[PDB]
Amino acid sequence: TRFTEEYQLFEELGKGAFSVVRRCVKVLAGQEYAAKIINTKKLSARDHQKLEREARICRLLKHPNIVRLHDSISEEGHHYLIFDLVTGGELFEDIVAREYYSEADASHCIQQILEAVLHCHQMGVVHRNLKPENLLLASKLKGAAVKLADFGLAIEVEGEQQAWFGFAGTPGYLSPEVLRKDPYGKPVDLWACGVILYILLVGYPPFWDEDQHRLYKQIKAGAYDFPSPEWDTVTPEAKDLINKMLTINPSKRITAAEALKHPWISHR
Amino acid sequence: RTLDSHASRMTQLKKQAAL
Ligand SMILES: Nc1ncnc2c1ncn2[C@@H]1O[C@H](COP(=O)(O)OP(=O)(O)OP(=O)(O)O)[C@@H](O)[C@H]1O
Ligand SMILES: [Mg+2]
Repeated sequence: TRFTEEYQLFEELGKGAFSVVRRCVKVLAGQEYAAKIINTKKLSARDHQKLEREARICRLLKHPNIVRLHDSISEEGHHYLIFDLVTGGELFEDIVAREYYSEADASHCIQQILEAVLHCHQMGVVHRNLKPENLLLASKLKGAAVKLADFGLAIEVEGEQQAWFGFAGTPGYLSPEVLRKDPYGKPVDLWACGVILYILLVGYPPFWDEDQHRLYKQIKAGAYDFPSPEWDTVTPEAKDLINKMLTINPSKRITAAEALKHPWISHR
Repeated sequence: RTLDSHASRMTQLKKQAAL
């Protein structure tokens, strides 16, 4: 079709499983974009459809904290998803690099994420795979803008209707309700936001074990705490939000909207 | 195996594939 007509590729930015992301420019506009190139030829049509579903969802979502999709193109043997360019690498990488975030930075960061989650939810979309690996930083500076990525596992809900949408996500960040093979919805993303905030503050996750069966027994039982010395200095407000995010029953758990009104996010 | 120290627990943080 018309991709190698309008854009021109430069350096590789990352490999995925089936994919390769590369900085590209729209040659008429002179506009930098990130281009995720996928192999049609290595993929059944069932999986062509799985991809055109990802693009459909990404284009309902115009938001300052969500990597916007500008175009989506089928050529012979390749597919091109044109995202906003984000040069500051994964949130994960920058957390490792800085060991942990200050409450002030962690708040500014989780706030932006919650905003993104809220917009997803009010547009009838649940991400089901929130983790710092799927959050790109605008730059590597200390209070940087964070946009949300990969809706490869994102689903469509009708209103607050819960349902069994299958067993999917990342084991660290899975909801009790999903492991328990109960029906679920928007709250699964707020559970993940719980995990991500915790990581953000002290540099490790509230649930971990090398043996996955134990990791799951941990999550189901709401088995997190705030160890010493490092959590002793951290405000009780910060703790409170995490406690309302890692509430084990999903109906008593805090919503994206409730979360954005919490003192620890909206103070002064 | 991690110790009862902040420096130790920070090794529990690795990237994770999906499923
Ligand atoms: N819009 C973008 N701007 C800049 N760099 C990006 C962008 N999207 C992805 N990257 C970089 O390239 C990597 C590619 O992620 P990618 O989504 O391809 O992972 P994957 O292993 O294929 O899994 P999945 O496709 O399901 O997310 C990102 O983690 C990031 O390092
Ligand atoms: Mg990825």
